[PDB]
Amino acid sequence: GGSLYSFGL
Repeated sequence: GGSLYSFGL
C-alpha cells in the first residue's frame, strides 16, 4: 500500500 509513503501505516 504505502498510504503515508511506502509502509502505509
